Amino acid sequence: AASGSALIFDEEMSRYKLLWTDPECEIEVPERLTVSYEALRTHGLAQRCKAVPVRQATEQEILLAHSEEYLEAVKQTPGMNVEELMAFSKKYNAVYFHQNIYHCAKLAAGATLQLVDSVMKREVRNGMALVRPPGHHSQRSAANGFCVFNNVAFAALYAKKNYNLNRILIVDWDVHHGQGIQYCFEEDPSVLYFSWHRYEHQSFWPNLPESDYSSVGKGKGSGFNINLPWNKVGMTNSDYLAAFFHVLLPVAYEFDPELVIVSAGFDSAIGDPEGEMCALPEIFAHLTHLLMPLAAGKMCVVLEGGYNLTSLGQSVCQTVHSLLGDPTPRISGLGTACDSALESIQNVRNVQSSYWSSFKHLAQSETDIVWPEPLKRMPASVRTVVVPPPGVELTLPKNCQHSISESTAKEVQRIRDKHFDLTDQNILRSLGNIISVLDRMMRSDEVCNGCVVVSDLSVSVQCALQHALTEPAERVLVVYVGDGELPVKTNDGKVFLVQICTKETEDKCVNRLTLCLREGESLTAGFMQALLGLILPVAYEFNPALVLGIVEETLMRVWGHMTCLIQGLARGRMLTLLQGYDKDLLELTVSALSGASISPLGPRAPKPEDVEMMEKQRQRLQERWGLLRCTVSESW
Ligand SMILES: CN(CCCCC(=O)NO)CC(=O)Nc1ccccc1
Ligand SMILES: [K+]
Ligand SMILES: [K+]
Ligand code: NA
Ligand SMILES: [Zn+2]
Repeated sequence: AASGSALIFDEEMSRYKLLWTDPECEIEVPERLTVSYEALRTHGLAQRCKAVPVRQATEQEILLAHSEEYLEAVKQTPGMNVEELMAFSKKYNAVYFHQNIYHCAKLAAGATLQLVDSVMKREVRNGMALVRPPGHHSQRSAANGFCVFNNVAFAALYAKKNYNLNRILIVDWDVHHGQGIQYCFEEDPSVLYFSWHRYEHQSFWPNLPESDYSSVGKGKGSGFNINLPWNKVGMTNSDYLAAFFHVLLPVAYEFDPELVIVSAGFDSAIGDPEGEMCALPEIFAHLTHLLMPLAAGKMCVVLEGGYNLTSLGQSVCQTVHSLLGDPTPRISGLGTACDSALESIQNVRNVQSSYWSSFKHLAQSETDIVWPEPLKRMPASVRTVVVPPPGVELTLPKNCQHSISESTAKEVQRIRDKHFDLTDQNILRSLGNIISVLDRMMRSDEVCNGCVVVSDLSVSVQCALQHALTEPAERVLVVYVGDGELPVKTNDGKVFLVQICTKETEDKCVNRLTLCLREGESLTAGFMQALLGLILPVAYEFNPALVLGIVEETLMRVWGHMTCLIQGLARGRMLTLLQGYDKDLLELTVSALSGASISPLGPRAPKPEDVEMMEKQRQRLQERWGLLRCTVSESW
């Protein structure tokens, strides 16, 4: 399977710039590229990427998305002097031309196609192209908003033609609406376009009625265009994550794309003079991470906008970190989206309810700026430690490793004499393994997570949790697949328990989420719905310092997706206890913990009984855990 991350960049794309006075355009500078690449080099990230050369897009490739008339007109601009270039730029809205911009536009487009080929040929797992000019505003026959050719539309049209793909997801998290992309795939159900964007009730550029939530696509493409307008500035991490948990991800995982292309504009980050949003650069680590389980990780990130040279460098690094599989930074202070965002979210969910399973239950009655600089992100020496039963020798990925010191063994004796009387010398071993793994996970950046196979749940769970709480881990999220009660107390604020069980048990307080899922062929859709719409919002707001997974011995081809997505919490520090040996479940768990590619789910819809149970959970929990909200609260 594929390894590595491509970084596609060329200094030539910084060799065009604005040549006359224009306050509309003067923010789009060559230094955006140089500052972004230099930030990647300073933090050692560029050196870990496969450098893939830029190339020119050919004429035939440009004609995939643009008209011969527009290409011919642009092809004349290298021969133009300044007067002529200004007169040519004035034919379009918010865009400037330069003797070298046609050359650079073919390089920006060619670089994107290079990234698509490297990913689709399995030469790398994923990658990023740092390109100028940006593309998502350009149209069949027009330059627009600093864009000459539509780099990302190219990429999806090219991937359709040369790899025969049927489903491509485009995620445009730039702060501006990519109307060029929307127009290009308006009638095409093979390409799902999602865009969030500053809108302010159509008063923000480009001021288009069709940038509103009601544009769902046309014809056979209805439902495959999703616009989420931001009608106030100052949107926060909570707003962005609410958008992902309650709009984008439910749709994306049901769509099941074969390739993901990101229109990655970082003018949606704090400090940007165009976006005026308040999301931290660290949010882009999670926006990347939450999409990586799609399409077996095949993700092409393509630079669009981003104008504060400082938030720009930091957000680029946070994205590349996540592409390389580095641990995600903890996001603190999360809660409800603001009222304006919740209104946008609820409106798009309602209009989209005719088209998407996750929303379908809504249709019927049944129903000078400063911020803290980001902390260093370090890949662990060994990422995953594994402790299979005694004498079970398995083949581990190159970043995994097998499992007891004198200190540790003394601790198990101390613990045994006080609380357990237990003498099963192999349980005593597993308790020594839990403590040894937890110590490596929490003490240093040497190990990031681990899996231990165990026999007795009660003593194992109690030692794992109680030893984590005194590391100290101020907060521990427990995720338990099985029935019965655990030795886990959620009375203080230090533990949240997610339990996936078979018998409907009354959940009584708000530090527990109990999911009784009706057994059947519907189970995979229901679990994914619960994961994106309930489990992830609560976990992210809780912000644990450790995740503890627990599976009792008494099917779940969802485990790999959960293990991957749940590593967005606690800097990826997850300990999984598997009760009993299962070769396949242990291989799957270790593979996902180690950062390997997740195999797609393919195909659908879940039981109304399960949707009703999940929404009852949301109603029961969203007053305490506001990130669960996907409607505006009713005021007294
Ligand atoms: C920035 N332009 C076009 C946006 C495309 C950039 C992007 O990132 N697209 O993805 C709008 C504008 O009119 N700005 C403006 C005008 C006068 C004084 C100050 C600012
Ligand atoms: K956008
Ligand atoms: K579409
Ligand atoms: Na103009
Ligand atoms: Zn933008």
